[PDB]
This record gives sequence, C-alpha cells and structure tokens, in this order.
Amino acid sequence: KKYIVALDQGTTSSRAVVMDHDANIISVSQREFEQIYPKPGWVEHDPMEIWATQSSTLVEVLAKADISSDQIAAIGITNQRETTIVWEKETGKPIYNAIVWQCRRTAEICEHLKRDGLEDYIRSNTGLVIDPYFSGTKVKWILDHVEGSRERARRGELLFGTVDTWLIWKMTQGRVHVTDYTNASRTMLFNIHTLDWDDKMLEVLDIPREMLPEVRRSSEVYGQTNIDGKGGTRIPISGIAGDQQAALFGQLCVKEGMAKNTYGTGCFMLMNTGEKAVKSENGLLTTIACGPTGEVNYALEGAVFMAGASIQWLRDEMKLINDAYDSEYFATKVQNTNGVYVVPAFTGLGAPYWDPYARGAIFGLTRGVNANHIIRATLESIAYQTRDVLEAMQADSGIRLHALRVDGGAVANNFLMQFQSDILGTRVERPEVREVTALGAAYLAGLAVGFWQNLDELQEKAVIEREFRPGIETTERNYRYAGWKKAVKRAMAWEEHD
Amino acid sequence: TEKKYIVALDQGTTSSRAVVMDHDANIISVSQREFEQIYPKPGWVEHDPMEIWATQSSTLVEVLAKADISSDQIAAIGITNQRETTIVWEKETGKPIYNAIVWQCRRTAEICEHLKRDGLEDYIRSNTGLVIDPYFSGTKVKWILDHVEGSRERARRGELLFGTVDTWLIWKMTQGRVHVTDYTNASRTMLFNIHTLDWDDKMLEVLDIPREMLPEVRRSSEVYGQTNRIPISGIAGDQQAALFGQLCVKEGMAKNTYGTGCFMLMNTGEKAVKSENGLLTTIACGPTGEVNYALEGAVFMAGASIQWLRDEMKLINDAYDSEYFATKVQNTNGVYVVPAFTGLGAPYWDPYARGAIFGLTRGVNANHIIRATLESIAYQTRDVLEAMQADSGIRLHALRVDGGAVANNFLMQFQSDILGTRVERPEVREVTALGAAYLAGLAVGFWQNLDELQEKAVIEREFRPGIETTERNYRYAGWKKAVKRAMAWEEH
Amino acid sequence: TEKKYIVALDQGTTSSRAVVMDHDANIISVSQREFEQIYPKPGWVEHDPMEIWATQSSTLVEVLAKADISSDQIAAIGITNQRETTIVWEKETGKPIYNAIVWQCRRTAEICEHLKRDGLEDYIRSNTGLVIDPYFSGTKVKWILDHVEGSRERARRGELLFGTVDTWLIWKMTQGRVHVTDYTNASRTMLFNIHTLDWDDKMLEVLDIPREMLPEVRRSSEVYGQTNIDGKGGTRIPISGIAGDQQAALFGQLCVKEGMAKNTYGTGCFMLMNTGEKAVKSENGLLTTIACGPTGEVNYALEGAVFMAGASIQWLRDEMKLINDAYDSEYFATKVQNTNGVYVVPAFTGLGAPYWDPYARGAIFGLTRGVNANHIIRATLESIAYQTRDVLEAMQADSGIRLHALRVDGGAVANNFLMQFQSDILGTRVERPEVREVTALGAAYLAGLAVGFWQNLDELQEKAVIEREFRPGIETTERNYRYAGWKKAVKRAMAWEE
Amino acid sequence: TEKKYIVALDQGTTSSRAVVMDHDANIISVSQREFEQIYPKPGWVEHDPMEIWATQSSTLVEVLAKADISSDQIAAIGITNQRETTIVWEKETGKPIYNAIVWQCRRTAEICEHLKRDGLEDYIRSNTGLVIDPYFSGTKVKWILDHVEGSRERARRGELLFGTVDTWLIWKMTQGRVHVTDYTNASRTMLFNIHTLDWDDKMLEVLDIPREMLPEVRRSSEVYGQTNIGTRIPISGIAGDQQAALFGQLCVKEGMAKNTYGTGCFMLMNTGEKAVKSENGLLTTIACGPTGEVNYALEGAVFMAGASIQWLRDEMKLINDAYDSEYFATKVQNTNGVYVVPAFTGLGAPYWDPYARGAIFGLTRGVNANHIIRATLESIAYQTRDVLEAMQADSGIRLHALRVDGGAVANNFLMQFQSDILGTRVERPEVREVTALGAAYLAGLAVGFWQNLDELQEKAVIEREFRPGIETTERNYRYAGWKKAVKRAMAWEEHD
Ligand SMILES: [Cl-]
Ligand SMILES: [Cl-]
Ligand SMILES: [Cl-]
Ligand SMILES: [Cl-]
Ligand SMILES: [Mg+2]
Repeated sequence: KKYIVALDQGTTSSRAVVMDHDANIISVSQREFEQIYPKPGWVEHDPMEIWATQSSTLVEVLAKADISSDQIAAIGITNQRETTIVWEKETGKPIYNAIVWQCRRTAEICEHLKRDGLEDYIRSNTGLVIDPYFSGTKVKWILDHVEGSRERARRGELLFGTVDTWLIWKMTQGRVHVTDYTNASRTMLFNIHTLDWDDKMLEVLDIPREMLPEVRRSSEVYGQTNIDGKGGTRIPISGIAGDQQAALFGQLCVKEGMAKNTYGTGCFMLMNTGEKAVKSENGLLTTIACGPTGEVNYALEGAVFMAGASIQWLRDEMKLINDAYDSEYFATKVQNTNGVYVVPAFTGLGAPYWDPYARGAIFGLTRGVNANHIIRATLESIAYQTRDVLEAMQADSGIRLHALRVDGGAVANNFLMQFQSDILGTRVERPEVREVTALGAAYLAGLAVGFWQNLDELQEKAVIEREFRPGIETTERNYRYAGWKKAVKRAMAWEEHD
Repeated sequence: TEKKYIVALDQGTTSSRAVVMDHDANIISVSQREFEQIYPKPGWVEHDPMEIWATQSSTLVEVLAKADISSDQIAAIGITNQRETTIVWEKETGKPIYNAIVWQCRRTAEICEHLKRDGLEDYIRSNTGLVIDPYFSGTKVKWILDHVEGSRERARRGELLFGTVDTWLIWKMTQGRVHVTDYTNASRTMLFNIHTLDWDDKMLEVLDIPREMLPEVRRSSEVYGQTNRIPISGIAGDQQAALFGQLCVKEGMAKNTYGTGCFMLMNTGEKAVKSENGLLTTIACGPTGEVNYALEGAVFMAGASIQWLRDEMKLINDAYDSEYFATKVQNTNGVYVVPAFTGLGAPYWDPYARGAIFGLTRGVNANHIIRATLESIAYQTRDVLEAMQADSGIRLHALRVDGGAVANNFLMQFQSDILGTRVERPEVREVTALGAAYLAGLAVGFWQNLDELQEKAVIEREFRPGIETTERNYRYAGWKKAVKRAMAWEEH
Repeated sequence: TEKKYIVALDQGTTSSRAVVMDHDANIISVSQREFEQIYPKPGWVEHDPMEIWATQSSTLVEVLAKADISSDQIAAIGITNQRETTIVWEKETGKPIYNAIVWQCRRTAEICEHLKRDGLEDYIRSNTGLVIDPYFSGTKVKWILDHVEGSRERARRGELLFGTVDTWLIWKMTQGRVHVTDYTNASRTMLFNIHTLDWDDKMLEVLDIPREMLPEVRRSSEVYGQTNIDGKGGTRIPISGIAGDQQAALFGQLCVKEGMAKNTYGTGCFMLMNTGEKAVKSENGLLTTIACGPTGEVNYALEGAVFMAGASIQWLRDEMKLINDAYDSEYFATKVQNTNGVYVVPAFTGLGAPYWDPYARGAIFGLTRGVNANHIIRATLESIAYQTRDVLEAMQADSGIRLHALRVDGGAVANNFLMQFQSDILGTRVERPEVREVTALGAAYLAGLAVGFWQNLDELQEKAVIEREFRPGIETTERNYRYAGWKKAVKRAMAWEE
Repeated sequence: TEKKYIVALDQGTTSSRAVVMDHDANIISVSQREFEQIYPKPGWVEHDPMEIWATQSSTLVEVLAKADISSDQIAAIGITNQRETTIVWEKETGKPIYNAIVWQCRRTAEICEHLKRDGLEDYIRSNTGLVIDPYFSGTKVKWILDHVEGSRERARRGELLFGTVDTWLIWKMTQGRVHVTDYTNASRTMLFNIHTLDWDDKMLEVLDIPREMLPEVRRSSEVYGQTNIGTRIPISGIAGDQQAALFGQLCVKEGMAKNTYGTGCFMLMNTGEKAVKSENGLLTTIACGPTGEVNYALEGAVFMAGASIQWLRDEMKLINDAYDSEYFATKVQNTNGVYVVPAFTGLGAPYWDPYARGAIFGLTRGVNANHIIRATLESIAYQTRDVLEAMQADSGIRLHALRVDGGAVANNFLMQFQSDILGTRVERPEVREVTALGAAYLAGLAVGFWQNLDELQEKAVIEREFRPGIETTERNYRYAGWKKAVKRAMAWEEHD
C-alpha cells in the first residue's frame, strides 16, 4: 500500500497524481473538458464530463505506471470551488449543468440580496461578498429554473454538491454525501463560525435543507471507493479541500500570516490567519483553511477570476499563440506593451472590485500595436491583478510580505514571474514542484490514515527553484500600475443589468 | 479637332489619378500612380511637391496615351485634390521652400491648443466653419513661415506663394501664369471667410500670414487658364467633387466615401449651417457649379482599421478578407472595437482618445473581433450622421456611398441596418472624377447642364434595412458606451 | 442486468478510442485519447506500449462513465487496432523489452533490402500476401531480437512474447491469461501464411524468430476471453471480436461480399476490396490480405494505401501556409475552374501502393506565369483522388473487377468537391454513408455476432443508409486525358532521393 | 539653352523605365512603371502595345517633371528594350492588329517544329546566329499574319508595319515619321543576316513575311530622328536591352563578359569584330563596339529570373512588398533538398526546350514556404552556372570573376550563392540602371555629348565583391541535384 493519489478536479481539466512515501510524484495524468458558454458571461460544465474525465485520469495514472489499485493507501480530493451541481439521488442524473464559479448569471439574484440589506449578515456569518461567484445563488437559480424541483428537494429526491461532493458521491456509489469545511465555506450557505449550515441563508435563497451534504474536517476518512473492486482492498477517501486551500496547505502555510499566490485558471492569494477569522475591510474574503494538524483555521483571500484562462483564450479562441510557440515567446519579442493594457474581466471582476458587470477590455491601441504587445499585456494583467489583491491583503492583515510564495503551472513562465517581481517590488520565490494543490490534497489524505505522522515530516520537501528580484524602480513601477488602474476603471460596469 | 472628352485629375493623399470621360460620362481610361508618404517623425506627414506634380503630369499623359487620345480631343481639364495639404514655394523658380505638409500631419498641435486657449473657438467656427485642429492649412503655413528663416519677409516681398494642391497643380500646369484656388479648397484653409467669400483678415493676423502669398479665389466651374492648349475649367476639393459626382446638389442630399477614412458630406443648399454637434461647415457646389454649403464629418480610421488587422494583428489578407470572417459569425458576441488609433475625429475631436476593445468574454474569437472591426466603420459613420441630422434637422431617407469598401455587401447591409437608412451604391464608382469633369464641362459648354446626366445615372444596388434594424438603438447604445471609454486615454 | 451495449476499442496510430453502441448500432458514446509519437531518429517511429495501454484503458472507463453505463450492461467488447505495429514483452512481468515499433517505422529498410536481394519477393508475396517493405511486423521483431542481446534464447524459453496491438491489449486485459490474434492482424506480420492459415515456417527461419513467442491465431469473431474493468468481485465481460483497423472499417461498411470496396480518407488513404473466400495474387503493386465474411469467417481482400492524402492539406496549412485551416481547402480550390495544368504529387515519404518506391519525393509540375495559389491548393486536393485512382486501377487489373460503387469514410468525405472529383476521375459512383464510425462499428459487429447480440448482419444491412451518392460527371475521354498527365507527373517524382 | 542631360528609355518586359543623367553620367532621376502581363492560355505571354507605349511615355514625362528638366536641356534620347517581342500594326492609324507577342511566349513551338523538320537548323545558325525556338521574332510575325485574315495582302500594300519594341516606340514617338531598328535588335528577329548585315530573304520567304512591313536597319549610335516631348529632341541611340547592358558595363573589347539579372537573366561576352559559332547551345548575336559600331557577342539567355520572384509575390502571395524574397530565403540555411526549375516559359539556353514547364522537386513534409522561396532564388544562380559553363566551352575563356549588375534582382543573398555555386568571385558595381546607361552612352556619342567612352571608363564605380563560401565537393553535389531536376522538367507539354 505504497502510494497516495490526489484527484485535482480543475476548472479546465481533471488531474490525477500518484505520490510515494517520500512525497515524490511518481505519475501524473490530465484530461481537458469542455467549457460551455450558453451565452456571453455564462459558464457551464457537464457534470458527467467532470466525472468521466476525473474517473478516467485516475485509471490512466495507475495504468501508465503499472500501479495496481491495492497499492493505494488513500485518496485525497481537491477541486475547483463554488461550482454547483444539483442531481437526482436515485438515478445520479444532474438536473442542470454544473454552474461554474465563473458564471455571472445570478447577478440579478445578487442585486436582490444587496437590496434586502444582507451585505453585513453575509460577511459576518459566511465571510463572503455578495457576488455571483458563490454557490448559494446558483442553487437558487437551478431550483427556480427546474419546475417542481423545490418540492422534490423537500421530498429528499435531489442532492446539491460542490465538485468535491459530486465526486465523492459518484466514487462511493452514493453511500457518501459529504463536503469539507473549506468547500462548504464558499457556498454562502454555511456559517464559518458555528460550523454549520446557516438557516437564514437557506431561508433567504429558498433552498431545502434536505439537499445538503454533511460537512467535515478536511483530514478524515469519509469513505471507500471500490477501485480495487467491491471485493477488493479498501481504498479510503480521506482528504478533501477546496483547491486553493489545499495549495495553502501544501505550501505549509499553516501558521498565521503565512501566504501564497496560486497561478491557475484564475489567481488566488490566501493568507492563513490561524484559529481567528479576520474581517476584510479592503474587499477580500474570509474563508476556512486547514490547520497544521487538519483542524479548522481561517484565511484571508483574494480571488482573481482570470489568469491562466486568459492565456487559454489567446490560444484557443484568438489563436494568437500555440504549444510550439507560447505566450512567453511572443511576449518577450517586444520590450514593452507599447501602451497597451488588457483588463481580463471575461467573467466580471473579482477581488477587490467585485463587479459582475465588468467585461474584458483592451486599451491603448495604436496603429503600431501588434499581437506581441497584446500577448505581453495579457500576461502583465496577471501580475497587475495580483498587486491589486496583495495591496488589499496587506491592508487587511497588517502584514507586509518580504517575499511572494507562488505556485501553479504559470509560474514556469519566467517573464511573468520577473514582471510580477518588478511590479510589486517584492521578490518572488518559485518552487521546483509547481502543482502544490495536489500535494496538499495528498498530505491531508495521507495524514488522515497515518501514512505520514505529521506535516513537519513534509517540511523539507519543497525547493525554491528560483528567486526573482525586482528590476525596476519605484517610479516606473508606480507609473505602470497607475495606468492599470486607469484601464480597470474603464472596464467596470459594462454589462447592462437584468 | 472635335472635342469629345473631358479629363479629370484627382491628386489624392497616396496616389495621383487621371480619368478620361466622354459626353455620356462613360469612363474611358483611368491611370493611378502612387507616391511617397514621408514621415519625418511620429505624427508628422509630408509629401514632395515635385513628386505630386510628376505623378499627376505623368498619369495625365498615360491615360491619354493608352486610349489613343490626343489633346485636340480634350474639351477641358477638371482638377480635384486632397485638401488642406499645404505647399509654400518660390514664385520665381517654382521651387518649394519646404515639403507639402499633408492634411494628416499633427505637427501644429501646440499652436492649435493656444488658439483655443486664447478663446478663439467661436470666431474660427463662425467665420471659417472649422474646428481648431492641425488638420487645416493655416497653422501649417505659419509653421513653414516660422521654420524657414527669412520667408515671411520674402512672402511680404511677393517672392513666395501659398497653395493647396489644386493651386500648386494649376500653377505648374500654366507655367506660373495662374495662381488660383476655388471656394471649396479655400474654405479648408482656416484663412478664408466662408460668409464674405474672402480671405479673413483676423486669421491672417493671428497666424501671421502675409496676404501677398495667397491666390485668387474663384468658382469651382470657370475657365481658369490653359495648358499645352487645353482649358482648365474645374476645381473642387476631392470630397466636394465626390458629393458633386454623386449629384448631391440639393439641400439634404448626402454621401459617404469609404476609404482609409470616411468622409461624409451633406449639401445644405445656399445657407451655411453652423455646427453645434462637432462637424465642419464647408463650401460645396450647387447644380450649376455655384457656391453652396455642406456639413462634413470625417472618420479618420475606417479602412485603416482592417489594415491593422492585416499587418499588425496579421489576422487577415487578400485570400482571407475581412468579409470572409465577419460573416462566419451572426454577430460580434457583444464585442465593440473603437479604432481610435490616432484619437477621434468628428464629431468628437479628441486627440487623446486611443483605440480600445470592449465586451470580451471567454467564448469571443478572432472572427467576432474581425467582424466588430468592420462594424466600427458603420458605427463611426452613424456617429457622424447623427451629428449632421442634429445640426441640420434633416433626417436622411437614403445615403449615397462610394469608395472601395462599398463592394463589401456585409458592410453595406450592416450600415443600412445600423442607420435605418437606405444605402445607394452607384453603377459608376468614379464619383470624384465625375464631379471634377462635370465642373470643368459645365464651364466650357460640353454639357449645358446636369439634367440628362441625372436622368441617366444608375444605382447599382440599394440596400434597405432588414429586420435586424429594430435592434439598432440597443446596438448603438453599446457603441457610444465604448467610445466614451476610449476617450481621453492619453496622458497630456 | 440486461446487456444492452457493445463496446469497440479502437487503438489507433495517434490515439486510443472507445465507442459504445446499442442494438440498433446507434453511437451512444465516444471517447478519444492522444498519446505520444516517439521519433528517435529520422525515419524512426515508436510508441510506448504502456501509453497505448493506459490511454486505451482510460478511454474505455471514460466512455462508460460519461454515458452512465455500467460494466454489467455490456454484452461484448470488440477490439481493433493500428496494424503491423510490433511489441515484444516479458511474459512474467508484462514489461516491454523495447518500445512498440510502429507500422510507420522505416528502421528495417536494410533487412528488407537483403530479403529482396536474396530473391524472396515471390515467396513472400505468394505466402504472406505482402510486399517486402519496413511496413510489416516480421523485420521489426527481428530488429528487436537483434537489438536486445540474449532475447532470442529467452524467447525460445517462452519468456518473451510477440504481439501486434490487438494481442498486447487483450493480454493486458486478461491479466496475461490470453495471448491471441486474429487472422486479419496476423496476415500483416509477414510471418503468417495466408493460405495455410498458420505461421510460416520459412519466414520464421529466414527472420530467426522463435515460434515460442507467437500467439494463437483465431477468427475475427469468437469469444477469446474475459476482461474485468471493475476489479476484484467485478463483472467479467466477454472479449469477442478482433480485426485490424482497415479490415474492421471494411466490415463496418458492410463490404462483406466479393467486389465490395471502401476507401478511408485520413492523413493517408486505405483502400480495400473484398475478394470473397479466394485470395487474389497481385501483379500490380497491391497487398493481398485477410478480411471478414458475412458471419465473421475468413475472406480475403486486395489492399493499397496512399500514405500522403490528408497530410498534403496539412502541409499547405502548416508549412506552406497557403490556408489557415484544412477545412478551407474546398473554398479556395473552387475559386478556380481548374488547376491551369498543374499537378501536385505529394510523395513526401516516398510512394506506397501501387509503386512502393521509398525514394520518390514530392513534386509539382505544369507551372506557368499565371499559376496561382488556388491552382496549387486545388491540385493538392485533386492528388488525393489521383492517388486513389492509381490503387483502384491496380485493383481492377489484379481482380478483373470493375467496381459498381466505392464506399467512403473519414473526415475528407465531407469535402464534396473532393468526393465529386473522386467520382469523376474514377468513372465510379462514390457512396458516403450516414455512419461515420465504421471502424468501431465493424469491431462491434464482429463482437456482437460472437455472443449473439446480433444473429446476423441482415437487418444492419437493411437499415443501412447512404447519405450521399456521387455519380461521375465527366466522360471517359476527359477523365483519361487528365489522368494521363497525372501518371506523367508521378513518373517524374520517382526515384528522386539518392 | 545648354543641353546638359541625356535621357534613356528602358522599356523592359515587366516595366517601362526612364532615366535622366548628366554629363558625368550621374543619374539625376529615375521612374519605373509596371504593366500587365497577359496570359491568354498557359504557355502564352502577351503585352498590350498601347500599355507599353503609355507606361514608357508617362515615365519619360515623370522623370523630367520630377527633376524639373525642360526639353531644351536634353542633348539626346537613347532607346533600349525587351528584345524579340513582336508587334504588327496599321501604318495609317497606329493600331496594333494583335497584342505584342512576348519573347517568352511559347505559342510558335509548332511553327518551329516545321523549321526544324525542314532541316533549317544549320542555315539559321550560320546566317542569324540563332537557335530554332519560339523565342525569336520571325515565327511570331508568321503567327500574327496567319491569324489575321487579309494581313499579308495589307502588308504588301504597305498598310501594316512590323517592329520590335525599339521600333514601335520610335515610331510612336515620331508620329510615324521614322520606322527603324538597330543591328542588335534586328539580329534577334531571325529575319536578319548577321554577316551580310541585311534582311535574309530565305527566312522571309520561308515564314512568308512581306518585305514591305520591315523597318530600316541602322547603327545603334546614330541620329534617327527627333521627338517633340517644344523643341525636338534627337533620338540617337538604340540597342536591345542586354546589348545595352553589355555596353553600359563597358564590355567593349573581346572577351569581356557580364550577366544581367532582370525578368530573365542574360550572360553576354563581346567577341569584337568576329562572330564566334556556339557549339554548346548559345547564341551568336550583334553587339556594340567602342564607338557604337557593329561587334559580335556570345549570349546565354535564361527566360525566368526576376519573373520567378514576381510569381512568388503576385500569384502565390508567398512574399510581399514589405517582406521580400531575401528576407524569407535567409530564414533557412538551405532548401531542405528542394529544387525549383523555373521553366514557366520553356527552357532557354543551353537547353532550348519549349515544352518544358516549371517544376518543383524534393518535397518532404518539413519543406516550408521559406525553403521554396530560397530555392526559387537559387535557380537563378543554377541557370547562370549552366550558361557560364557553355560560354567557357564556346569562348575558351575561363572567367576569374563574374561581373553582374547592381539592379534589384542581384541581391546580396543571390550574389553570395551565385559565387558559392560557381566557385568564382562575383563583382557587383553599385550601378542601378546599367541597361539605361548603355543606351545613354550610345545616344550621347551620336550627338557628341561625349566624344568617346574614355572618361566614362575612368569613372570609379563602387564595386562589391563576393567570394566563394563553400568547397568543391558541396558545390558539385548541389549542382548535380540541379541537373537532375532540370532533366525531369524537360519535355513536359504535349505538342499541338
Ligand atoms: Cl463508503
Ligand atoms: Cl493660362
Ligand atoms: Cl480470460
Ligand atoms: Cl523625326
Ligand atoms: Mg494485489
């Protein structure tokens, strides 16, 4: 029973990772799935495509490595947060697509919450902001959309889950309907202080309590997946955390004030705040994180909706880059953006603005602007967003970072890391293993079954592959950023409300 | 011999053209010759007056040679040209004292800022019809006088001559015997009073321009002189020649010329309409070549925006023209592209605007952006048309169109739809040449008038608004929202 | 549970695929997974057998997960595969002793030169159906035994096993219990006697291949074994059909009677005609191979493959950059009424059937000053059709059968210009069916027959729909005139390379 | 007025050009104007004579307008031109009875088969210096007469005139007063005896060409007449363009050779006052001696050089004005095994195969547009090597340097590859319009603008030198592959 598997069910792909007791990566597999847009500003996934791709990557990562099922000591599950699925208990059939965290469809529902004066309650009790980001209003949308569904839900016929929950339920043939505190905290239906569902929110959004999973700590045996057969060895699912929380954990940011920024589909900066919730006065989120020994901690979070996804757009939709010839290649073919800024509000703006009516915009164009400039600006936007959240986080926490601890695939991009260093005037420390999300999920799972004894067993794993140090002075820094803010302001409030 | 043809010379911004027409105004022969655009620094635009002349004389010879027409056969020559572009030369030697400073040149921005700051916006609009912008010739003559040590005294002395391109051609053609312009050209200089139909003393003073350097100003249809001997008997600025060639000779008749930029003019009969909506008030030609007035607005980046796509975004070409892609999608998925690359002209006149793209989401693709870039041509045209309808209280039923881009059926239908207006595409596309020919021809009796020409003119296609037109105000609203965000981008 | 589905596994050259079909042979669900093409040196082509395995396994899990089908609802699995591609592994450990050597690999060119030189062309043709070329498996197995010191003695000792991709998959799928191939796949090895239907003693001798390494050879329709994809205590699903991909496509097109032919358009073209129960020896540069009759019994076929078809359009797009996408081909080609006298012979990797000239190289003819880009695009499309005629003239010449119709499949069949011109240049009707998944259908039919899911093919054939029929639109004179120039062109592309 | 300038008109295959130069032979002003290449079917090549006239008159007007030079300041005009290209027109009206049939056109292949069948090879080479090929004017004149019912009878009535382009231009510029040609142009017609220096009645009889349509043949440097462009300006120099280039390169003594890269490329060597017979597939033709008197040359004629680039740009769109052939070609270090045999219009010297058509070989999956561009450029150098070796064979001279032109086709990349493939230095004078210069010299001499070539000889031109950058083994490998490719493009087109 020699390995731990992390299932990392992402916004744009499903991945599976096999790790050994030394905590080295032995095998990895990834499968993409379709991003569905039924209209502009909407974002959907097919839950059966989420399941299929995640189940199949698990099969593939063992097959390719010639690992048999019975050698797996435990599974850890980590996932794209907020994304919302509602299905039939009896058949497993979804009643609607997954509504992705990114989708803006519930803006109008959000306006109602705000009009009803719920801002303070929601922040005080859930740590969250009123925005289409969070699951609660998505659940409402689906129930309002599917005639009869509310009554069925009362009848107990319909289940809600975030993606962790959908996955476990499918992996356990429906025996387990569960979530962890970190995922639950993103739903806007869960009280992050009492550590239970919040009845006022359920009342407000008219969501039957019967739909809801049990909520548990992120390091604990939740159940059995019969991937060694129904007659085989027991393979327990024993770690769950929302992906950004799992990255925080795998970065060993388990002490108050410790922070990381993950570069994925989006960008997400979290700082652990120990056992105490810190209120944001600067447009951030208060959320649940994982303590040293898997207990409930709190974090501050800045969520940026588009980072890597903007590069994917360049590739897949604008076809301005490809595999052979990536973004860093083109970007560095030019010395600046020639005045161009790109505000990547493809799905509205997240922290610290929270404007679901913002839409993607490009500024500063002249006749001598080419593709490389636009490319380069799209990349710089990742760094500019980060500064936005970093500054807000410093204000809320009282803490100035002397170094930015980063992870995610995009960190492989030297141009981006250096520009990030530059625009912040802070060093950036890049690690040798970049997919820290999966590692976090592994550690949680592993700790739960005693594969590891403690986390400090894992202290010496990470290697700072590179340190980036600022190559520009305050004046330039500050000038470039000022223009960013000019761009952002012009992108805001684009979409006409319902 | 028997004089069976009229010749139009159209000296343009990037090429010199010569066109030959018969009494039925059939296009018999056409020649086009490119010439160098000089950019000595960013935003600066110059021409070599000797290359303008050589390419204009050469195309005249070429167009006749190829058609086997001789001089004895030519009733008259009409002259039409890129306006505002400014030349200062030596009366004695015919030598320029500096390049032509092209209408596109932005070198006089500071002088313009000071004029406006000194409170002169109304005086200038009122008396010249113009906006205080580096577009127009006055500031460019000043610049040259200021640049060339000693010239202002030589100008006073009578040693130096000013001309727009019409004046320069005609002077060269008459070997210096005729120093003349028409009203339409003069109206573009910012030195001419459009009401008194004479040079404006106050402008000459504030810009410090000696009166002895200026040509005589005459009708657009009058025999001005001769060239080895053919009568030269028509002159109009190019956009005014196009308006004429479109036979827009009655109040309320309008055209749009699609090119690198768009130039829309509407005839306002014999009365000058003062703009309060960001347009130009200018001189035009009435039915018999007499002074009429017009409202005008130019969109500086139209065709140019597609060229950006071609060459810089490199998203398109000859194989793959914009219409190909545009039509791969049934809309822009909420995208608007404001190609304010050089700022915004009429009706905004914001030099600080820069180009921008709006409404992006995850599923937006290159085709939506290509489409939206084409659409912008139609939106910017709407901007001008709304202004013109506002200034004039004339709501158009139909717009006459010309230029290359009129061939683009997608664009013309979208244009009709976004306007709610018929768009009339003519059979005979050489409207600038026709305008100049008609002028020249009237002047010499080739035609007694324009009635039969009117009668026989054919519209090759009329676009009318489809049901998509009912969305035009929703769409347009999004556009105006985009323009507002592209404005005032550039830091002073 | 009611076994309502058949699954086809279609392990291809560049991807592994899994397809689910119901009793009406509706396509219920498809999955496809790419795997790495290994090019160790120019001309050399490898696959990792563990990647083939992992991707094929994973897609079968994926296709059923997405469709919500469980293993107990599968009546049978049918297997089809990229032919000739060769694997040698250790029986004991399941470990390959070397990468798969793909059909496309040219490494054995010198072995083949020596076979020819040693006079064996007729013996090889008469007994195996095959041409002496690196294409086929036998020399590949020799290369591996030669390369891997000691391997032939272990082979003798029954320690090493040979398989084509069918054989590898089924051995993996049966946990090593079943080492089998079908007649179609075996016929491609150059070690199998197509007349005695046993491994050929002389071939095994000449190539010094131990008979102990070779699988048992069986019908293309017959239960071979059982796989379990659930694990211990799971369902055992019958594996009950096997054909080489091109044969499966033949079968799928229901070309089960003498005279019936199909062409599959892809990167290459693969053309086969059924010759019933009797083998036709080629005098005209074709292959004689084993195929499947109406009840999955041994029939024979003539075959010829055009190696560059679709690939030539890929060249126009990627290398010449004359189009943005392949799909635009027909659009450009049709902007002109003809090619202005141009022919394009895309012999980029030599010429396959009917020529078999590895030394040919691509060439373009008939250029004059007024020849433009669309003339060249149009000619490059036309080449596909011309190369097709080369093979079909040979096949008529070999068989004496002038085709009633040609059934077509593959992406390019969507190209009506191409399909019409194909009809035209052949003087033969082209039949485009409503089905596209003809390889997988073929493998499905064979599996289904074996387990009695279908009693026979009678109603599949009854219910079979031709979606488009192209009829020739030029006379004999013209088609013959045009062809003669094509022929003149090919002759000058030949024997180019030193 | 002081007559301080000479103008030369260089009416080429692709464009008409005018150049105005001073007494030091410095170019004051140049203009070039393209015109349509008309292909009524593959293999055929035509020009509109009225477009030739128009673009040539316009450029003349343009150079002077530009430079501000009046007619009374010009001592003389010299005329040079694309050779062989044939025009027949109506004397009374100036109307052509058919397009110009360009030298390139292959339409008269069948007429040439008959000449060949008739055993005329030797007669034609002995008397005209030429090869039986559609290249030359005579068969093109036959074709036009044959084509236009009643034309022969009109011609005998004096109603129809024949001219090469020199003749057409001078006729047009003199309003029909002068119908003339020079020895060099006439030599290219296959109707003119290069030894007796008069029309050849056997060739006229055999092609059934009425003597009445022919112009007068004169010295290449002599006052022919004058044109009002106003003062009448002396027209006083005419040479075929490649002979004018030879003259402008100052190749006026025996053994002096050059290669001019244009639409096509053309290697000529002056052989003084003696005609040398080619045994190696070249032409014997008329050239100009130091005072513009009759000399002889050997000539290698390559049909497609610059034109192959035009094809790339204009028809294939593989290159553009902004990014040129040298730009792309240099993006790759070789052609990845590709050869382009640019027989777009048949093969010239030394092969003389009017049935060849353009062909590309050696294609593999990794061959890209850059390899093909480059290979197109290389073909220009390979064809040059073909003619150079023949020329060495015919002349008995081993060249130690190739003297080339300074025009637009003779780019750095090509010049370096030329050197490499030859194993000889290439010398490129920084002279842009060497053809026009030749024509200018001729005209100037005629009017005494210059007294002789002496002081022109002493003008130190900048000259660039390229040295061989590869070794024999490679050179010879590369060239062998070329020959392999040529063979396979030969004999492509089915005969009529
Ligand atoms: Cl369980
Ligand atoms: Cl006068
Ligand atoms: Cl079994
Ligand atoms: Cl004369
Ligand atoms: Mg076990």
